[PDB]
Amino acid sequence: RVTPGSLYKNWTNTTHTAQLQQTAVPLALPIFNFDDISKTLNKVVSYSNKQYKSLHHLGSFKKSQFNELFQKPVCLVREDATNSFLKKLVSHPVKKFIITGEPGVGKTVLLSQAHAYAVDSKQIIINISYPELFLNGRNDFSYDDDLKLFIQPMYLKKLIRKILKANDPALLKSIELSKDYKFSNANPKNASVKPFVTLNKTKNTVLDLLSVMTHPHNRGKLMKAIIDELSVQSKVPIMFTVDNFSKVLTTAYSAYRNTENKQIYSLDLQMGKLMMDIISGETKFANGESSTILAISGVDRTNKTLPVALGKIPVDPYVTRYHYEPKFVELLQKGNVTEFEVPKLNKQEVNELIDYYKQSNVLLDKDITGKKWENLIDEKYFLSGNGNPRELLKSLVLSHR
Amino acid sequence: SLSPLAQRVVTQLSVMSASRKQPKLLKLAREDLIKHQTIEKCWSIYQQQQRERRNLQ
Amino acid sequence: SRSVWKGPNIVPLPIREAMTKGTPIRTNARAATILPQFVGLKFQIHNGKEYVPIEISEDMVGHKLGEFAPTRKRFSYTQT
Amino acid sequence: VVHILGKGFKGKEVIKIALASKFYGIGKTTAEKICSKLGFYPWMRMHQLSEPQIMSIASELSTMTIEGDARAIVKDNIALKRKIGSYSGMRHTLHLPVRGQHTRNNAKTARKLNKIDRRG
Amino acid sequence: TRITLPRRPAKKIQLGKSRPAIYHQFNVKMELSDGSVVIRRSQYPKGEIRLIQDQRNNPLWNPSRGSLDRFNKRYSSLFSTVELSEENKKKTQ
RNA sequence: AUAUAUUUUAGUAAUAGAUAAAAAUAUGUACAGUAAAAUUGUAAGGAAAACAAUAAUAACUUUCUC
RNA sequence: AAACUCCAUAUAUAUAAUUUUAAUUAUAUAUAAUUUUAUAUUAUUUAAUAUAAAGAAAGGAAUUAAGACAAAUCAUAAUGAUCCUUAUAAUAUGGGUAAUAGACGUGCUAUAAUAAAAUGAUAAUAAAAUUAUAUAAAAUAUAUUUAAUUAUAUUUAAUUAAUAAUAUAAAACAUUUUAAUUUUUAAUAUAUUUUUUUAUUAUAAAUAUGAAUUAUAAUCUGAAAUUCGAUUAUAUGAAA
Ligand SMILES: Nc1nc2c(ncn2[C@@H]2O[C@H](COP(=O)(O)OP(=O)(O)O)[C@@H](O)[C@H]2O)c(=O)[nH]1
Ligand SMILES: [Mg+2]
Ligand SMILES: [Mg+2]
Ligand SMILES: [Mg+2]
Ligand SMILES: [Mg+2]
Ligand SMILES: [Mg+2]
Ligand SMILES: [Mg+2]
Ligand SMILES: [Mg+2]
Ligand SMILES: [Mg+2]
Ligand SMILES: [Mg+2]
Ligand SMILES: [Mg+2]
Ligand SMILES: [Mg+2]
Ligand SMILES: [Mg+2]
Ligand SMILES: [Mg+2]
Ligand SMILES: [Mg+2]
Ligand SMILES: [Mg+2]
Ligand SMILES: [Mg+2]
Ligand SMILES: [Mg+2]
Ligand SMILES: [Mg+2]
Repeated sequence: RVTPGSLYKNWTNTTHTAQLQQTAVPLALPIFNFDDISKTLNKVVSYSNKQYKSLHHLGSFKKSQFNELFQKPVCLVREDATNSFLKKLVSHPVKKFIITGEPGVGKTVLLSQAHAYAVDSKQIIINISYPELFLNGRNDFSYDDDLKLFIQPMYLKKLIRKILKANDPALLKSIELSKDYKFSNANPKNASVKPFVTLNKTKNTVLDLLSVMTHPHNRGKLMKAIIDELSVQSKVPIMFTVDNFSKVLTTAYSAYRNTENKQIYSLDLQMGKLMMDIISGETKFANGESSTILAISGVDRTNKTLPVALGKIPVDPYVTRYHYEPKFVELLQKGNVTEFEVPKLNKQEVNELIDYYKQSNVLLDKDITGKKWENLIDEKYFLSGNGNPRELLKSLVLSHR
Repeated sequence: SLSPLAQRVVTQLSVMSASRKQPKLLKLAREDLIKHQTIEKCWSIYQQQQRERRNLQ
Repeated sequence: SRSVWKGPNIVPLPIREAMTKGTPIRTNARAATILPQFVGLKFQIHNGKEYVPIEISEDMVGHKLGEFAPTRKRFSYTQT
Repeated sequence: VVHILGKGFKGKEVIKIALASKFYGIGKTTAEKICSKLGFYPWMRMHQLSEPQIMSIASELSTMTIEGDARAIVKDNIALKRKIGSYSGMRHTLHLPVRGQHTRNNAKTARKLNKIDRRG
Repeated sequence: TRITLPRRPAKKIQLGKSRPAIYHQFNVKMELSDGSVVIRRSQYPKGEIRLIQDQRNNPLWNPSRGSLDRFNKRYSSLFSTVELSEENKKKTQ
């Protein structure tokens, strides 16, 4: 008893997935570029078209945000938060960050900005938004024999596709291969004719490698090969990113069960192990400017692990595996992860946001009409808990109290 | 038509019955028939002798 | 004693004399666990009112004696 | 559609849960163990199963003491209880509650299905 | 009221054509309580049977010569004769 | 071992004996046989259900044998 | 009757070497209101409405008279009369008070998505009360390959208490999941909705509700758990 047009989903899903961004005012806002941050240092800025294209593919813009409020997802540049982070990324020798903060402070948004910057500066981006998919057991998996770990060839395929599409092909096909690669063919065409697909050293490309389509049991092998290729190449920078890394840290054991009925460890998987290797000084990328940018989510569980990894708490040895996994900490220490605290909004920034919202026509009538502007701003600041952006946004729009 | 109990009773009845379970008649050639007769008669004689022996004893 | 450790429940009885010579054992215990040492001994287990004659088979070995002497009468209704 | 060991299954039915629902011998833990042995990802659906996987499941079910055999064990136990002049056996025969309950009022479920031939 | 199987028309066995009921029988080996085997013709399909309770282990037939199991299993550490002697005072009865 | 085709079986049903005192075709003819009671027993079975057993072999024929 | 009374409230004073700390408290002693004042608007100096300025100022408990109902209690206890005195008095062992056709009250749990379940350790936020016929912390072991959870066992740290323990309150709020529901899944492509979209293929009246009833195994208390107790596990999964 359902039509195509009617809304059948729950609220959060509906807001994400039903395009109510359709009925919205076009806004001629400035464009996000790191080279011209001096112009737009503390102003709202729409992303470039190319950036948007890349960012959507990656999975930067998420469901629980209020990206439905505008024509397209929008951020502002911040001197204390985003700009400083970008400068650190540019300058630091290690280039290896974990974006920490309170729930709703704007970690994702920071990640999205970092991705956009990377896109601008001719870099490949391997984004893993929501590791919950590979960590929790809701897709097929298999123990590979060559690689001593469990591969996940539904998730992997999706990730490969994202990598292919998020990045431009000219940058991606500038990379020649280091080794030759045999794979099992899995086209609808040439199934009987071509039993195997072969990629040569100099002739073939990384783009071509990505476009390969194998059976599930070779997909993990393909992924491994791709990563190796990217590590080897020194022509283009590789930005690796993992958002909701908190889940990964806490969920040490996956929901998958091996032959004997017991839970599989995250490092015994392909994806989680690979990710950990990337984080640590192990799969070292040949080029400079090649970063790993991790991000915590307030959604996920909290425990002693991440604080212990960083310069926060001394290592209590007696706390349990559930609330403190030491292997993960050790791995984090190995690859010198310098954490980045996202600061809460200043008064001026809050005011600027409120002004933008007013321009876009999100503010309620009781806020605008018959009220001093400065007083309103002060109230908004108070209700957000002194500049938590999400909370502020909620007070503005989702209050109706 | 019939219950499961009725079916099982019918099956049981069939086990005992000669309906479609029995082979063809044992036909013999005349020479074979004679051979059979000689086998049986000799056997019968032997049995009689044994009975007499035991009886005598 | 129900729990496997500490078990099983034991009571003093005239067992050996019954074993020697078939003299039924009038139990008023009802909470003594039956043992393998008395299968094929005649027991006369109390019912509240009247002692109940039972010959202990090998299926009874785990159970209590009072489980085989049903105290209440089988219920009925006078349809008036 | 997807038949396995005689019991029919609708598609999109999560395998372990479906197994628990249908087969008499198994609950939650047993179904999970079976899935682990066979190597299905948890929350895999019944429609996703290939034919060899189905056969392997069927084999696993056959190896386990389930369905009619499991039911029979329970029946045998109650028959044994009845055989000895036991209180529990007597209760089973008379269709009253067995587990030291009250029956001045509310003993309707027991009356309905405390038989010697229990399950159906 | 009376439960029956209602008869069909009977098949006419002609005089002389009546054949004796030779039922299908297998030669079945019965091993008794002890190792004494005996062959007997039997209608059930089982070439070999071994018996537990026979005349060859019953006291009546030779005067001159699993609840319990469960109990034994779960009261094994205690080892339960000496125990009988300990728990058998014949004063009270 | 497995697939298709062509067949074959499974409709599972009583009498197996010229049946002989349970019940059923009550008139013909041919062939054959003997009932009942009472008594002694035997799982439920009891005065009363079913089944078993309960007069005599002289002479004769055939067979085996001392 | 009201009032004095108690609890709770506001204020003041006292005391507490601010390690028995919670001073944001506890407890003795006061004071405080059955609130006051003024402007108007209706009805006759007052009384209800409204407005204003002054205040922390707004509840609950106990107390339920006379009579009546020959209301309830001789099973809290006692006493009158009357009856029993080897029994209607006294002690032990077991059984019963838990029986089950129908019926009647009180409750509890349910019949799923403005509602159920997993999870949430720099442990979100309470109060009141108990612990020398005790309260039992941490930690080890088993159920259970990690560990947590829950349940037992092991063994008693601390305190007989503003000091330690019962005891990290729970809803809340947040992520995840949820059949009925082809209102979803997964194979392909697809892309500026990517924890997602579109296209084409295949996905065909009690559940992944409920927890009655029963089977087996363990554990707890006790000397003892059969009639007849309480947990945990693996199955069972009515009715609604
Ligand atoms: N920094 C920043 N954050 C914003 C802006 N606009 C909205 N946000 C909010 O940033 C939030 C993302 O915070 P995040 O740290 O991902 O929350 P978490 O997932 O709970 O950790 C969203 O909820 C947005 O509402 C902006 O212009 N800048
Ligand atoms: Mg986040
Ligand atoms: Mg089931
Ligand atoms: Mg203090
Ligand atoms: Mg008063
Ligand atoms: Mg009065
Ligand atoms: Mg009175
Ligand atoms: Mg009266
Ligand atoms: Mg009196
Ligand atoms: Mg009285
Ligand atoms: Mg008295
Ligand atoms: Mg007396
Ligand atoms: Mg009562
Ligand atoms: Mg519900
Ligand atoms: Mg809490
Ligand atoms: Mg403890
Ligand atoms: Mg305390
Ligand atoms: Mg349920
Ligand atoms: Mg129903």
